[PDB]
Amino acid sequence: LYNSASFSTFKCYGVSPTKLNDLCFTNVYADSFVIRGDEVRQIAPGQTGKIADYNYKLPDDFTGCVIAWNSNNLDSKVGGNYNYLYRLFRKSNLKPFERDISTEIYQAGSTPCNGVEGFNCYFPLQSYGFQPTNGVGYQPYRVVVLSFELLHAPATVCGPKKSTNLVKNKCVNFNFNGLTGTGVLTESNKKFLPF
Amino acid sequence: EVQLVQSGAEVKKPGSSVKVSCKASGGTFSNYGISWVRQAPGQGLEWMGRILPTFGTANSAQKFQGRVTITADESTGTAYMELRSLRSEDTAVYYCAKEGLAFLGYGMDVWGQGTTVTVSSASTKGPSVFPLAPSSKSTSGGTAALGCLVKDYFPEPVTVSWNSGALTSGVHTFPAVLQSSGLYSLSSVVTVPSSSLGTQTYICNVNHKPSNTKVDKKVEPKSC
Amino acid sequence: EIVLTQSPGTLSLSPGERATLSCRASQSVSSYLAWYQQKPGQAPRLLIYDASNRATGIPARFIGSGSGTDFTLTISSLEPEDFAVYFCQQRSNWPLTFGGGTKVEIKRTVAAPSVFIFPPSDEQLKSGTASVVCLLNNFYPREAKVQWKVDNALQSGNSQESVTEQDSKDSTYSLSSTLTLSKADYEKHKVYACEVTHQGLSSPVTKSFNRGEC
Repeated sequence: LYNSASFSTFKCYGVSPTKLNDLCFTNVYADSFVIRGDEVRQIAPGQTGKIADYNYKLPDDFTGCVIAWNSNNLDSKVGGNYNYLYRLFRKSNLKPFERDISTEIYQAGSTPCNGVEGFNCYFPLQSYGFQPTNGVGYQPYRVVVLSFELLHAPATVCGPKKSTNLVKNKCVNFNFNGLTGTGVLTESNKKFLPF
Repeated sequence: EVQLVQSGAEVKKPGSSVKVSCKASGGTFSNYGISWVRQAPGQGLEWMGRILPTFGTANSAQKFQGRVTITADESTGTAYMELRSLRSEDTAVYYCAKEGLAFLGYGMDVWGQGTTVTVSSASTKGPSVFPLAPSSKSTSGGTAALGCLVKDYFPEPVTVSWNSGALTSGVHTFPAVLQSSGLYSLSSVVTVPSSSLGTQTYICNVNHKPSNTKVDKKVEPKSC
Repeated sequence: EIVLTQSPGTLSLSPGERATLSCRASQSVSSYLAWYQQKPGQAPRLLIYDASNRATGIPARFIGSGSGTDFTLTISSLEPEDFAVYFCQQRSNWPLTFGGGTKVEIKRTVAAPSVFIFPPSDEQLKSGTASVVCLLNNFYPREAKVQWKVDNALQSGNSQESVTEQDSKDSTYSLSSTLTLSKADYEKHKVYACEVTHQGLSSPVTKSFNRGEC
C-alpha cells in the first residue's frame, strides 16, 4: 500500500507508516466512500464542515489512517453521475464513527412539515454533479479510512515476518518464531511429532 | 447527455383535466429530482412543483395546492403532472427539467421541449382567408406592400407561404392574436416593387393542419 | 416568498459591447442564484449557477458575481447568439421563484416607419364583420403608437396590435393593427385614418382613405 505511487493522500496519524509491519493489531476496520476533491482535507481529526460534521466524524484520538486517490475515470460520466449523494442537513452533529441513513425531511423552522418539502423544510440529501470536464478539487476522490484497534482479545492480524536463508555448520545467531540464541546449526537424526 | 422527451400539444376545454408526461430518454430514473415550469404566452416563467422520483416525494407551489398532482413511474421512467379544474388562463407552454436531488443549489440543467396546452371553448374551425389588395398605388413610386389576412381559425398553427414558397424576400408573418370571440387571427404581407404590379401574380396558401385545409387566394388590385 | 426584480427592462445594446444585468432580491440569499437564457421559441438553458459557477459548455465570456441581495451577470464580448431574454431564479427556499426578464436587443441607426392602409375587401364584406388594417413596416426602435380616427373621431377599445420579432438582416421591427367592427358600423361612417407617432418621425404621418370609391 505504501509504495504504490498511485495514491494522493496516505497520511497516518496514530502510528508510523513504516512501523505498520511491526506492530500487531487485534481487529482492522476499513471504511470506504467517494467525496469531492476539496473535501478530502476534512477527513481528519478536529475538522469541521458539511461532510465531516454530520457525514463522517473521525475521533480526536484516532489511530488508523486515511487513504485517498483521485479517480476521474470510473465514477464520472458525461451528463453527471447522480448515484453519489451526501447529507448536508441534520438536527445535530455526529459523534465519531456513526452512521445515519434516515431520510426524514429536515425542518429548519418551527413549522410542522408533514413529510413534504415546503417553506423552511429542506430535503436532507444532495447529489454530486460528477462531470468529466471539471477542474481538480471538484473531481471524485475515492477514500479508504483504515482504523486499527487494541482489544483485550489476543492480536490476530498483523504483518508478515521477513525470513532469511538458513546456514549450517557455522556459528550464527538463530531465531525461529521467538526462540533466540547462538550456536551451530546441523541436521539431526531425530523424530518429532506433527505438533 | 440525459434527454427528457415530452408529450404533444393537447387542446382541452375549461373545467376538464390534463396529464402531461415527461419521459426520461435513456431508460429508467435515478436521483434526478424533476420540477415543472410553465410559461404564459409572451410572459416570464413560473415554477409550479417538483418531484423526487426514486425517493417518492412531491408537492406543488402554495398557489397550486389542491389542483396539481405530480406522480412518477420508476418502472418506465416517466413523470406525470395531472392538472385538474383547468381554467381559461391556465393555457401556456409546460416544461419539465431535472434539477439535482436537492432543494437548493445547482439548478435546471436539462430541459424538455414544451407541451403547448390550449384551454378554450371552441371546436376546430377552418380559416377564412381574405386578400388585402395593393390599395393606393401612390406611396413612393417603386414600393408596394400587399398581403392576405387569415381570420377566425382555431387552433394554432397555420403556415402562410407565398407563391408556393418561391418568394421569401420582404415577407412578414405577424403572430396570431386571440380575439374576444375565442378564435385566432394573423396577417401576412409582402413588400413588392411597383414595377412588378400588374404583371406578376401572387397567391398565398394557408395550411391549417387540424382541419387539413388548403386555400389559394389570388391577390388582385383594386378592381380597376 | 422572495420576490426578485431585474433591471432594466430592455437594455438595448450593440454587438461587441458589454452587458450588465441586475437581479436585486427582496431578502437575503447567500450565494444561490441561477441565470437562464431563453432564445425565442425554445427552452431556457442554464448559464450561471451558485452565482459564480459557469455551467458546462458555456463560453467563457459569461461571468457572474454579487452575493447577498444584489447580483450581477456581465457579458464581455456580445455576439449575435447572445441576444435573448435572461432570467434569474433564487434557489434558496420554497418556492423557487423566477424573475421578470431582460430582452437584450440590438441597436442601429433610427429608421422611418413605412405606413400603409388596406380597406376591407368586398369578399370580407359578405358577412357582417369588416376589419381595417394599418401597417407599419421596417422601423426602429420598438416604441411606436397607432391611433385610429374614424370620421376624425378618436377610436379606442376595438384595436389589436401585433409586433414581429427583430429581423436578422436589418434589425428592424414591423407592426400591424386591425380595426375590427361590424358591417353596420362600417356602413355608418365615411372616412377612416390611422395615425403613427415615432421617435424617428419629425411629424405624425397620417394615412387615410374614403369609403367605397377607390
